Amino acid sequence: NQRIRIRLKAFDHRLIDQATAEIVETAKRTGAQVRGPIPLPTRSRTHLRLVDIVEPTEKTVDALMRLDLAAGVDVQISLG
Amino acid sequence: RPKTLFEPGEMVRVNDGPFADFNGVVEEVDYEKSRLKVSVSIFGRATPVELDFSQVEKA
Repeated sequence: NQRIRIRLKAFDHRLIDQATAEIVETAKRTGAQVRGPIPLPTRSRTHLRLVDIVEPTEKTVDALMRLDLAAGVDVQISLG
Repeated sequence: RPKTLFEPGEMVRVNDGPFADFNGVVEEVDYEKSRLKVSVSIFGRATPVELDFSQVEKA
């Protein structure tokens, strides 16, 4: 019944969409499910995305840790 | 015998979930919700995540 919640921010939309795609792929190859991702309105020239991972497994968490996210994208992540 | 006394700016230790084996500081604390707001320096960037007192150890 826990969820991984992720918020992405970037000044470069190309980087944010690539990071979002990478997170989605990592989750799905992991046996987990994705909710979203969704874009939020851009604020102060900052692009914003939200994505959640439901039914995460240990393999999901490990795959997310291994994933190298590009310079220039901020990722806030929680599990609960 | 981990201590449950945590305060803003205090460093903590994570030993559960993918954030296990990582340290960070608790910028915000929530005794009512029993959750600590600590971020982990991952990829060279802080990753503010909520961890339980037992999920992390006092540093």
